[PDB]
Amino acid sequence: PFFDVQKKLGVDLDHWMTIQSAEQPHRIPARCHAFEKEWIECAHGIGSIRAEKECKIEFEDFRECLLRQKTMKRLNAIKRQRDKLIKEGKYTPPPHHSGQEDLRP
Amino acid sequence: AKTLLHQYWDIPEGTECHRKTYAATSIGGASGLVVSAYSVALKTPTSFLEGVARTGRYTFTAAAIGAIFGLTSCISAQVREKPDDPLNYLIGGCAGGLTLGARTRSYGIGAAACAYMGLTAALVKMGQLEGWKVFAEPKV
Amino acid sequence: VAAFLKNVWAKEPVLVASFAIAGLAVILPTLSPYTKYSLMINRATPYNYPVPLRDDGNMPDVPSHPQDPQGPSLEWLKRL
Amino acid sequence: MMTGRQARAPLQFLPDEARSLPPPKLTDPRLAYIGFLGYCSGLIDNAIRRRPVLSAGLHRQFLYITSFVFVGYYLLKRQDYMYAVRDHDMFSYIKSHPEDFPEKDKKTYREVFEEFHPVR
Amino acid sequence: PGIVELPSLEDLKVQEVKVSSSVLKAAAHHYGAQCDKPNKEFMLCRWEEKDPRRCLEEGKLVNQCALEFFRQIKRHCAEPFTEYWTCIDYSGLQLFRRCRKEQAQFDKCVLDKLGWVRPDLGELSKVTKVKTDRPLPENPYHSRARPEPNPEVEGDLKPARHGSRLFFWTM
Amino acid sequence: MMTYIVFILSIIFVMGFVGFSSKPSPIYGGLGLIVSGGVGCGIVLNFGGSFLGLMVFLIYLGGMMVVFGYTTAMATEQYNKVVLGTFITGLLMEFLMVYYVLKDKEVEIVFKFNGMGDWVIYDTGDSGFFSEEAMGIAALYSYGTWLVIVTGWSLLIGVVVIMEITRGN
Amino acid sequence: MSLVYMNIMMAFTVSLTGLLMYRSHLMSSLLCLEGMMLSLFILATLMILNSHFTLASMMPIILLVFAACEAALGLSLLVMVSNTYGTDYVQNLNLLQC
Amino acid sequence: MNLMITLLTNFTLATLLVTIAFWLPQLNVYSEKTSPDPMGSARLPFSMKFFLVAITFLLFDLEIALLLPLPWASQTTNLNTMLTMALLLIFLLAVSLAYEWTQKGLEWTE
Amino acid sequence: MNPIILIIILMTVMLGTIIVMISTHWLLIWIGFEMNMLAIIPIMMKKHNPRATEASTKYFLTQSTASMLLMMAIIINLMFSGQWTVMKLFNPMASMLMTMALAMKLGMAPFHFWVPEVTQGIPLSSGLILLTWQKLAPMSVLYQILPSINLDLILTLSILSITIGGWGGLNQTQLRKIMAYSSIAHMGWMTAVLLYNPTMTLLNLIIYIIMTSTMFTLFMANSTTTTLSLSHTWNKAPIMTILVLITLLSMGGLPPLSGFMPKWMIIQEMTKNDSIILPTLMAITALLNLYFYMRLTYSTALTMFPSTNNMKMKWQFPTTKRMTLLPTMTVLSTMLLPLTPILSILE
Amino acid sequence: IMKDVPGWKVGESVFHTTRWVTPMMGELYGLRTGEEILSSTYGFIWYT
Ligand SMILES: CCCCCCCCCCCCCCCCCC(=O)OC[C@H](COP(=O)(O)OCCN)OC(=O)CCCCCCCCCCCCCCCCC
Ligand SMILES: CCCCCCCCCCCCCCCCCC(=O)OC[C@H](COP(=O)(O)OCCN)OC(=O)CCCCCCCCCCCCCCCCC
Repeated sequence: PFFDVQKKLGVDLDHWMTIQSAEQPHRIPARCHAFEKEWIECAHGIGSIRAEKECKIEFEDFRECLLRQKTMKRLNAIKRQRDKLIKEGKYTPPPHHSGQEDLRP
Repeated sequence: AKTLLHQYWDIPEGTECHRKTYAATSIGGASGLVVSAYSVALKTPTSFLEGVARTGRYTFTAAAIGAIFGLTSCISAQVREKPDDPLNYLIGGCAGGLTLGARTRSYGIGAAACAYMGLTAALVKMGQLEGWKVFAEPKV
Repeated sequence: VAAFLKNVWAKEPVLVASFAIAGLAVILPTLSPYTKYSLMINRATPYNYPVPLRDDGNMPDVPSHPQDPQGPSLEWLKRL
Repeated sequence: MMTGRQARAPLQFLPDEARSLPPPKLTDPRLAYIGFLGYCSGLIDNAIRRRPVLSAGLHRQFLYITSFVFVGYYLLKRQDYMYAVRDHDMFSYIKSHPEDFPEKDKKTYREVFEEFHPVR
Repeated sequence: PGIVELPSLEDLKVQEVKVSSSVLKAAAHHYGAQCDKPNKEFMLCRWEEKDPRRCLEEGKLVNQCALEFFRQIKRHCAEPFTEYWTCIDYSGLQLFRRCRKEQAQFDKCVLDKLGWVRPDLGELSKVTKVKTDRPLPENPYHSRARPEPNPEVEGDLKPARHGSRLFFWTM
Repeated sequence: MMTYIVFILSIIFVMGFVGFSSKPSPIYGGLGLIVSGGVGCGIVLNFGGSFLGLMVFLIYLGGMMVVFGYTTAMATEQYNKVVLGTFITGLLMEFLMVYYVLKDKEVEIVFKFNGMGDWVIYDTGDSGFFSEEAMGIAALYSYGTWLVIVTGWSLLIGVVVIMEITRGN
Repeated sequence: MSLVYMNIMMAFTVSLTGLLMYRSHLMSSLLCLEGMMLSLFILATLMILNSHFTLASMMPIILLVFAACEAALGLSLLVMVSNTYGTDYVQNLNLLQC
Repeated sequence: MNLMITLLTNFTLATLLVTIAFWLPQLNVYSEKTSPDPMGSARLPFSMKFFLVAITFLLFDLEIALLLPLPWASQTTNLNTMLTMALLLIFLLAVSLAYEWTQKGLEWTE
Repeated sequence: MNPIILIIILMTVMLGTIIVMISTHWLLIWIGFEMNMLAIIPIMMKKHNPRATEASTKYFLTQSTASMLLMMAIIINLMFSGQWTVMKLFNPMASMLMTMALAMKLGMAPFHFWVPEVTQGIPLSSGLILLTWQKLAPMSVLYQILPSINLDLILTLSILSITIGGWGGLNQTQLRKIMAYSSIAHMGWMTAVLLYNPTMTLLNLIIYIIMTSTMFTLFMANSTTTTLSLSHTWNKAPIMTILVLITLLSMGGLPPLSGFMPKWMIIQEMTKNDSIILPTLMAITALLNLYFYMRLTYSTALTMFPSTNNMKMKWQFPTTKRMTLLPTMTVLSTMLLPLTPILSILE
Repeated sequence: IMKDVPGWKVGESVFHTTRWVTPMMGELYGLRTGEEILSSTYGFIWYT
């Protein structure tokens, strides 16, 4: 049994912590505020069964923001190809990627 | 344990005796290994040698039961030209029960195991034929 | 009630001092007139950016420049 | 099952929609059976404490019967309300989805065919 | 999925405000007072569009206004400002209270040369209003269509037909 | 190799966990747990959590493992093959996992893990004139009223419980 | 995902297998339990700090407080059984088989 | 960066001093000594008092860990709530101390 | 033990259970669990004998392991979802860890090894508190997370619990161990019917709570902890023998008693989802629970075991125990079958 | 660099949306030397 005492009484005992996109002190944003907001605006009011299938792409984007497996895999592939081309000797790194750029500001 | 059951049921019955026997032996050996693991956990042995002897005995008994059941059921399906028939599985179950009696070296437990595991194997065959569900998914 | 305080202040003065300090600490902030000053000093500290609002046409109160007369004032903080 | 129904207005014994339903009568057979349960509990209470069963403490047995009748009346009100909600949701879902609940083509027995198995 | 679009390297090219942190801190109040309109326009565009590629030109205008502010400082009040940011730059935490005298000298010099008045306390932290001509982003989160809600409850509640319909119970 | 500092610290953490989890003696287990807690606090500090790491040093090590070793000194009177065997095999699985991680830059055991250095996940922006974790902890007295109430009640009840069960009557 | 997550999961698994196989003493079981809590602390703290979840930064403090109260209760129980039997061995806690 | 350099320097200076303090009289060849506590072989008596004061310290240390973020928390806008929660926490500290006091918890190590 | 300290500790146990029931945050679920366990430990050690400390030690170790597994599942769910709302879980590993943590807290087989020893080592009132109140919170948490529960795992745990409970209770002579194995079998039934209709689980939980409370209250009323001391009751108070006879018949699910209704509705629910082998197996296995219940009724009510001489000295005095609510739960656990459609109030 | 591999799109976003996402630290400094990586990521934490 889940007795919703808080909704019956109007108190707010643990809803402030329950999500990351909630009211945070000093208006500090999280890394995945937008993705979580979009996923919540999907799943609200349609139940879990419909929300598990209807706009799953919002949840995939949220999970990709959270854990970042695809970005890590893409960086791994790019760096592996760069290492292979560097060792076989047909790629020269640019000056700005070797610490000789004298950055903008 | 999910892939062992599928690889046992992927072979058509009365077709490949060796592969069916091997799949049944692997399933039996896995069950005997589980039983032996729980036996050496809860009932600790006197030494390492007693524990490994108990493990080998239980695993070999279960593997022999599985091999005998699979070979007998497949042979009976081959001879009778009746692949979809629970009588072949009843014969194989009684053969497995007689093997269990031979391993424990007592006739009465072997005869009781013949009757009960032949009935159980027949029930499993009827469930495979009629599509009975044991862990049924929620539907309503 | 009156001789009890004298006896307990002659016998355990440390506990009398502790309880008196505790009572002062628990009844004084509800009585002082400077708590509201702490409230509006803490709420007037600019931690993050004052993001501007797009001028639709009806905001007489919102200034168009920091030196404009309209807007919150901290002269009370400068004087106190 | 019905938590989506009992989720917008939580922790309510009887919502405001329940008052549109007929209340149970005070001569309800279920209410009379619950009063009999209360009387039986009063008699057991007399029996376990070595009192005369049918004579000792008539006020105690009356309070037993009254308490059982009160709690049973409110439980019966809730039960009737929840079965009403079940039927209401069922009929609304049947009416809202006519494609999934087609009208069965009823046929008389002169057209249908049934195999005959003789008993001999 | 899609291909992320980036501006070309010529579009990111601008001449910079090549001054240190203490030089920026010494004239921070006058920079906030004098160059407020393009800064607030850029900040409104930034908080509304949520995309730096849509605020590149406003940032360019911010750079131009800051550069003209420092050119106007250099024309008339180079020496008192130089002393002020020097004594600001000596401090480890870069305190404003260790350099009150040079601050007053710089403020007086720039008041009688350029007519500039420094803001008081709380003035630069005010929320202002911005008149701009670029239209409001109607969909800045790039959100797609929301799922349709379930049908709700309608109609009066009626008693159950033949009661519970649980086995033999007639209620 | 300096970009892999948090990874190396995590290796030391899990190695100390293997060492103290082999149970050689309760006091040596306490020493290994103290070392592992120090290395884990180093991990948290290198990730940016100064307050949480200093809580680990102040409360876990300086305040609680003292009680554990203090109780260990009041029992287990002062003066194996199994301990060495499990320590060796735990070191073997650990270094096999490290080799399989670093050879292919990807691994799967239960979840999928990536073998690149863990500096990639960091945030490119600044937090302004405050630290985010300190504000999050400081919001306990303003937001976490209920959390404060239940935690304080549990602590007082724990004092009462400990006084109750050690009396013997 | 990241790598230090894998190392903290493996540390938790090592401490769990240490707890779940007693050797001789109850104190070693308590040490394995508290190492499990420490691994939970590190994992949750790293996730919360990397995710920039500001309001979740109070959670590891509450976790530490509650599990240290748990450990105080466990130490009291260990002291009670040591006073009963003269040692904290787990083979003396076998009266309830019958 | 500089902090762990300083930590390593302090650790290696301490271990250098300890190594010289140990192994320098080891180079002396003084003598061999046979040497054949007031209690000879008595078991350590288990005292509930020392364990009780240890556990009381641990619990008060936990409530100290709760009390620690007060200087940061005093900067909140909700000052009434923060003041009430702080006073409630220190009042719970005082109540636990008083319960230990009254039930003879602080007895013979007062 | 002080009456006031006992009152505060009991309200702390109920406060922990309430905190688990009403909260929408996983950390608050964890906090309520530790508050409940920390407060209930001194109820077990009320008498201060070595058996109580041994039972308390085993209970503490099991609950701490289950709690650490629960925190692991919560942290994994936070890692893979970024939130803490008590609802369906977003990882199969987190779901498996949480399901096994709740199974360890409930004492279902094969995590059942702590239940009979712990129940034997503690008094009858604390054992009643444990086996009745401690199971309200894990079943509520299971009631909140059913979209994420693996069906094979929970059904395996259920059938294992039922078989192991029946086979374990076949051999016992102490009443507390019998009650523990009976509890294990009933939680097997409750989590068997969980994924199809949790309202049936709530109904079974309520009926089992009432029946267990009645049996334990009769046990402390007669101050009996063994089979033979219970068999002495016919020469002291035969009305109690009649009450334990009807309650033990109702505990076995024999119609028309109120214990028939939970398994009747569970079998009704399981056959709607085309699961026929499992309800038959569970009924055939519950025949074993009926067997040792009927053995108890043989020893207590339907025969007259020999008594001793001092029973006369016990005849000369009346009872003064506060048998609280004993007639009410005695009536409610036997004659509630005609009010079977009352289960619609739990939906 | 990414030219020899078949089926590789240069600049393909990993997300299903066209909303701007704040770049990772490994997305910016991933193709540079280790000294700049150390000075950017651990530079503030290690600073005294
Ligand atoms: C309400 C205010 C806020 C309260 C919360 C914050 C409190 C802060 C201080 C925390 C103190 C914690 C410990 C308190 C222990 C008190 C009980 C006690 O020690 O009683 C015993 C003592 C007599 O000593 P004895 O029995 O011999 O013990 C050996 C030591 N001699 O007994 C005594 O010495 C008598 C102690 C009780 C009477 C003290 C009266 C003090 C009055 C001061 C003026 C009024 C202050 C305003 C508050 C109202 C106080 C009633
Ligand atoms: C969806 C459901 C949600 C939740 C719904 C509500 C659930 C209610 C669960 C009730 C659980 C009861 C737990 C056990 C009793 C608690 C009170 C207690 O502490 O009793 C023990 C106490 C010990 O005192 P002592 O004197 O030491 O006793 C030894 C004998 N001389 O005192 C005694 O021993 C005194 C002797 C008499 C004790 C009688 C206790 C009866 C309690 C159960 C009543 C019936 C169940 C509740 C109503 C129906 C709920 C479904």
